[PDB]
Amino acid sequence: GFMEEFFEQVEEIRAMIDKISDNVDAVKKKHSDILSMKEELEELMTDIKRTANKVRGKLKTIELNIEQEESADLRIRKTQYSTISRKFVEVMSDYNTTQIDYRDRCKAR
Repeated sequence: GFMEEFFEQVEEIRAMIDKISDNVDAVKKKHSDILSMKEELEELMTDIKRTANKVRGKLKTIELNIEQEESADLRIRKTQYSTISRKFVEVMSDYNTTQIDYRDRCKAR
């Protein structure tokens, strides 16, 4: 039952990753309105830091199980580990922008 499980675990990292993406989207609007609540923002930003790290771990578990177990049910995992993993760096890149260099930057072309 290593493979039936490995999906339920992946679909967890998956729906976690949406919670965190759905989240950046509120720390996007909410943050803007401010620039033009103070608590609502610091809360959102903390889930995203934490819930990320949860995900960053459920990933090492996977990275590591694959690695040690190095088939066809394998070749699936290694793939999913990459997909999942990318959609993470995507949500986490997206966010890393939203904050640092202000929403709506006017700076030239």
